[PDB]
Amino acid sequence: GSGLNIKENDLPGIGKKFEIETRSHEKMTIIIHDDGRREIYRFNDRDPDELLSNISLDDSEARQIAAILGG
Amino acid sequence: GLNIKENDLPGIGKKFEIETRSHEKMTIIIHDDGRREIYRFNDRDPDELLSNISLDDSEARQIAAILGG
Repeated sequence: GSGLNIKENDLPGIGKKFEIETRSHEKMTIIIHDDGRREIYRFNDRDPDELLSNISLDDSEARQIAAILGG
Repeated sequence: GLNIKENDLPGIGKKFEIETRSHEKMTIIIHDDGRREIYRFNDRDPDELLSNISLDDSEARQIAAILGG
């Protein structure tokens, strides 16, 4: 329902996957690869089968975007 | 490479336009009241919005924690 929901899954030997549902009921998946790569996926609010957008960031880029996003 | 342009929106907040090394583009608006709005655009078409998301201050900080480790 409401509130922020974050589901974390280990991808053995690969990295970590975070599935996020926001208070606005929007959905995003973040994959953090062991090598540093971050992948963000944005899906249709009501259709998990439809990818709206995706972006790949290296570790340094993800950190800089994080700095902007957070505080 | 990575390019970031920061502008003030007077009386509203701040705007960051970001171009990545993968040549993907995003705009982040940070409102004074704490709202974050994120806009994703077509790499070659600035007038086509791919996706957008609204986060409160709490959410933005949590997601930032995940992204930046």
